Amino acid sequence: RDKIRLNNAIWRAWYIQY
Amino acid sequence: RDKIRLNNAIWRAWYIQY
Amino acid sequence: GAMGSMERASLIQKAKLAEQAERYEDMAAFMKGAVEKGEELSCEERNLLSVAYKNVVGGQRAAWRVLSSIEQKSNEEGSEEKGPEVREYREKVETELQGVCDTVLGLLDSHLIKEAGDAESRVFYLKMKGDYYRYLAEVATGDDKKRIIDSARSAYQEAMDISKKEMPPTNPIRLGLALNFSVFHYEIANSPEEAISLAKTTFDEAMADLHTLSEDSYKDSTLIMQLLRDNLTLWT
Amino acid sequence: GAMGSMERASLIQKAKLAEQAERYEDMAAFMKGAVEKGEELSCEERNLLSVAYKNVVGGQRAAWRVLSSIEQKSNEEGSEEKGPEVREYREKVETELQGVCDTVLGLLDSHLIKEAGDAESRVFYLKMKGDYYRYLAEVATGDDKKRIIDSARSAYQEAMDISKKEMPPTNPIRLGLALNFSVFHYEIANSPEEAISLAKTTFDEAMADLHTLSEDSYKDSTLIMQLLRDNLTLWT
Ligand SMILES: O=C(COc1ccccc1P(=O)(O)O)NCC(F)(F)c1cccc(F)c1
Ligand SMILES: O=C(COc1ccccc1P(=O)(O)O)NCC(F)(F)c1cccc(F)c1
Ligand SMILES: [Mg+2]
Ligand SMILES: [Mg+2]
Ligand SMILES: [Mg+2]
Ligand SMILES: [Mg+2]
Ligand SMILES: [Mg+2]
Ligand SMILES: [Mg+2]
Repeated sequence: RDKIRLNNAIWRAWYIQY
Repeated sequence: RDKIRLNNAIWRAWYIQY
Repeated sequence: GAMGSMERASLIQKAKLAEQAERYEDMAAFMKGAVEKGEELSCEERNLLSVAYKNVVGGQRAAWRVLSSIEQKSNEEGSEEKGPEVREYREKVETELQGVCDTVLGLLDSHLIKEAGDAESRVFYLKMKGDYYRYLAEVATGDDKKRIIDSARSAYQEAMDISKKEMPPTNPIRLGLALNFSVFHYEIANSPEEAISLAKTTFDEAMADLHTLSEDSYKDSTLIMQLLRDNLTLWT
Repeated sequence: GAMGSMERASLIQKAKLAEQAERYEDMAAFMKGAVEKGEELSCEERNLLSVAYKNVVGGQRAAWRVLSSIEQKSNEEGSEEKGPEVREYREKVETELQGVCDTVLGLLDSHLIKEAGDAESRVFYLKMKGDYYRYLAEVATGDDKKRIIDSARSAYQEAMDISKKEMPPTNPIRLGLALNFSVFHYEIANSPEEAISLAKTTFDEAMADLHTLSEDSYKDSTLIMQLLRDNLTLWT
């Protein structure tokens, strides 16, 4: 669940950053 | 390194078990 | 195709085996085979379909992102550009991604959306339509991009309309759709306010009618609710 | 093949990009393309070759193991056997694994082993030959199995002979070869004593001549030494 959440956070942040 | 080691252990143990 | 001679029940079974072995390409191919038998998918089968292709395209997207990032540390000119190799490989990955997206959208149009019955089923496929158009939009350009964005939005919006009419506010398909539609607003449609608005509305309506999620799927519901709050944390 | 028109330097470059994006199938294909240009591989290129195919076949092996295990919780008869589906899919994975192994062994025979120069290079390719035969042996049966086992052993043994003559006892290729040859003894040749014997001999000789590993590869050396001690822990 927390793995799912962390992956989601990384994917969404990628867009913000780049 | 420790990831590499743990994966190796799991793979080798698989054979012993099954 | 190659799956034409195999029994529908065997295809489903082998898709489940492919999931266990994390062979998402095979999983997808088995489910494409099942869909082509021309019968409705159950709740369980629809999820197997979604899992397979989400994971196939998710892999292609992650590779695309790695190549894109590499490419854009060494595109900023003046320094070394190694020649066309990074662009070339990125374009290769893109074409492959486009191919898989085109496949899913074809199955959906021919013929999952056609022959759906459940309000749940119509929403589930219209949400998928939105998603695979969204993935195309991430790498598309020009007139093609604008066509795709309006196609995604048209699918998402119809899914939402039905869902608000037909599904409890904690339904996981309803929630997953709003989550992804809000992501579309933020990442594709350049509407971050409308993204935040939707995500917050969706979360608050879920909380206000918490008493509605079901013994079968509440675990799915609560996770998407948490995903909505995480995106909000990121976007504000 | 499909890589025939692309420059050798571009193939190497794209293999490195594929490694970064974890696209090991593409990585392998780029390196096969490079090998087919007919020029020697450097140390760095040989490692790219090995990394690609080890990861491709490692994936197939892990899938094979998942399917095999599933198959053998529900082969033990009397209960439900679902029909041929598990065996069928396992056989599919096997055929694919066999294909990739056959490819690597073909490149090695045509023509990496031929045109090697370095003692290091001859050992590196003879070790690879041993490995890809070993992977074939894990899933083979009958007369084919016995042919393969003698092919692996013949390759491993020649690699060891050269290595003992030409390489320091801490050399990582020397160490990696002994590691894998000891694994062959244990897992393929049904010789666990000879496995333990080799692994212990290799570790102790490495320690006795510790002063010999090099500024370039000592990190590789110490890791394989630790892997040798871990297998010993498991096997005794
Ligand atoms: O973790 C992510 C990151 O984005 C993706 C990554 C791979 C495939 C697809 C996507 P997306 O752009 O469609 O979100 N997303 C959340 C989730 F995994 F899709 C999701 C949704 C609903 C419930 C979940 F338990 C998980
Ligand atoms: O972790 C394992 C498990 O077995 C494998 C898994 C995938 C591919 C190949 C193998 P194998 O049967 O050839 O060992 N093995 C050790 C290693 F990864 F190969 C290795 C060797 C030398 C140095 C290393 F840093 C790592
Ligand atoms: Mg029929
Ligand atoms: Mg393109
Ligand atoms: Mg409303
Ligand atoms: Mg030339
Ligand atoms: Mg077979
Ligand atoms: Mg000796």
